[PDB]
Amino acid sequence: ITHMSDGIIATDRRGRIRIVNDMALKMLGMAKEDIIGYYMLSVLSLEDEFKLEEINNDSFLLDLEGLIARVNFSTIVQETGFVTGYIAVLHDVTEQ
Ligand SMILES: [Zn+2]
Repeated sequence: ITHMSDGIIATDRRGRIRIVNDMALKMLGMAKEDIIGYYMLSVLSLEDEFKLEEINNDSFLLDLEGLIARVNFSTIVQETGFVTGYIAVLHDVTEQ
């Protein structure tokens, strides 16, 4: 489940970030101009212990000062079945 206060990142099929909201920028402590175009998993420092193909029901703890945040992933799929992209949802751990 997603909330209004969550960070959101969306990518193309190759995992490059195309959309990121201001809350995600706040949580990551980055500027948009330094995020767009780059690989999501790399931006999140999950580069090794995870890859796109594998996106699962599990939430994960993200290193962030700042916070920790918990993140869950999903795929963007067409009717043809084809995965056209990916979404990360970043939750403040003290959400509630
Ligand atoms: Zn949330």
